[PDB]
Amino acid sequence: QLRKKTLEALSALSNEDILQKTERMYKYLFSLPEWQNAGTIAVTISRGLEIPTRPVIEQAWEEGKQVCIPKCTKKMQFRTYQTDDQLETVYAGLLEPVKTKEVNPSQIDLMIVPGVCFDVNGFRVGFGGGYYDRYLSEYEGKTVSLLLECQLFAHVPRLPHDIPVHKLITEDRIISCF
Amino acid sequence: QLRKKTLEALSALSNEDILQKTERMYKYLFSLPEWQNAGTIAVTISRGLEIPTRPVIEQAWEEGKQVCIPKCHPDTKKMQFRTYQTDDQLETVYAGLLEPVEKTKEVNPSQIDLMIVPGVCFDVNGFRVGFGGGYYDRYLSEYEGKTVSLLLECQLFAHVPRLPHDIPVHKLITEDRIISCF
Amino acid sequence: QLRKKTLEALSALSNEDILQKTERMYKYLFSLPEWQNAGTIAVTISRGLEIPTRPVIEQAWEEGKQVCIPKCHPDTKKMQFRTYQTDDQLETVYAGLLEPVIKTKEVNPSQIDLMIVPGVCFDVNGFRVGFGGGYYDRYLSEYEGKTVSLLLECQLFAHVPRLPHDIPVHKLITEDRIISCF
Repeated sequence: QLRKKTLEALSALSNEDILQKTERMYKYLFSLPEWQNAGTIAVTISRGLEIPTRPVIEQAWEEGKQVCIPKCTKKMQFRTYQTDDQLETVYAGLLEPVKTKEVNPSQIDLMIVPGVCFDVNGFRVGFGGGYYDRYLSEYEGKTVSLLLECQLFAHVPRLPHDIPVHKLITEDRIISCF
Repeated sequence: QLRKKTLEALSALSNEDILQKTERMYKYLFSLPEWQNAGTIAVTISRGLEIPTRPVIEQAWEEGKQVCIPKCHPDTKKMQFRTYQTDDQLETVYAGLLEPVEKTKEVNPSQIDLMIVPGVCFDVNGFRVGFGGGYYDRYLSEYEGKTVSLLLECQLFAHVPRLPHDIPVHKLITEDRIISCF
Repeated sequence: QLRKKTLEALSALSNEDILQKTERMYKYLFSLPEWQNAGTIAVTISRGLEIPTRPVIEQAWEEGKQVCIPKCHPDTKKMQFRTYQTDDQLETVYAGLLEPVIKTKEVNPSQIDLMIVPGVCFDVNGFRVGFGGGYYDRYLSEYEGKTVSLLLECQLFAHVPRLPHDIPVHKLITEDRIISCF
């Protein structure tokens, strides 16, 4: 029940805490070569207790690189997301991001992967969807996951199809693996 | 199998978790009569993910207790504890920048009240998975005094390989429970 | 002596920074003739604030090179390098949760091609400040092979308190440059 133990951990954190912990997280993210040399980064739109991603998309758009959000039938496809002066509105769950652009995996250079629970070896507890569990076996680029330390555990229920994320960045440090 | 699990477990912990848990761990150890009364202590210089033993040494000298660390023989499985004179360079030592130097007149097992025993894995029965070379396996068999082990809950297991002529540690101190297997 | 400074300067370095610096040191090392041409390499298992050696052992093996680590004796300045076979638990060893299993297969000096010499304080002349044992100051005196020592700039000093006795290493190598000693 790692899903339960985390919901509690994340729930205990105050808006100030999360906002203060994620700052140092983005710091690490952006300080990686994988972020600097990335011309196209893939990412989801944060929600609830999911790590906030707005500062990521905004940063990317500020450095000219292109960003594509997911649009997930256990099949998931990524499509470019042109800069809009209403990203805030979108994160407020008051607008949809709006195609012929079926952006192939090979064209994206960095994959920011979402998750609920993580392992020290890159394994994760999905949201129940099952998309990021299969899209990774189709992907072969650089993958990373931003998460709080209260989301990181010793071991996570593995599956004969589970593919680990390459890097794990937290508010305290950063971790490598496969 | 177990050694590896304890690696992932100890790695998964944040620096805050560790700092926290080990803090209550030390309080427990310092609240015990065997420690309160111990006038000379045996302990090792921790490293890596091993439970940090710096505060155990500092607290000792702070209470005017003797402190002796282990001097292992890479020769055989023979080990011997030597008195360790209070050192202002303890910090420098626990950082790998200084090897702790009265190497004369060895400290006999009898002259050692308490003895913090380090280990990688432990079962609730006081049995443990050493670092290898089983230096303690034979030392403990010739030691009669009190023996307590500091460790985190993720180092504890239902059971570990116990091959005859293995002696369990009398006390286990973790982040939660305080096992006293006799 | 002034190794206190090295302690402060080292422990002050951005944790994430040491990783980046050690990298450049590694690249400098691996593209070296004295390295690519060495069959057997002497190195040590690093710890604490010392320079991380894992990448060096891991790389030595990946290029099918022999690797030997020390197993120096106590109360004496006797150090003898012994072969260390590819260890899939290498990470467990660096975590301090498993002593490196090596058994005794002595490797004489003339059998060592390249030797990574550990140190806390260095000077541009290849002179170093050991950890205290004085094993290297005694081993290097009778080693006629190549010697290289990796280190962060905050370890290198314009000059290190020497004494009329043991020799300095042949080549220094930091995160900024490589220094050949006369």
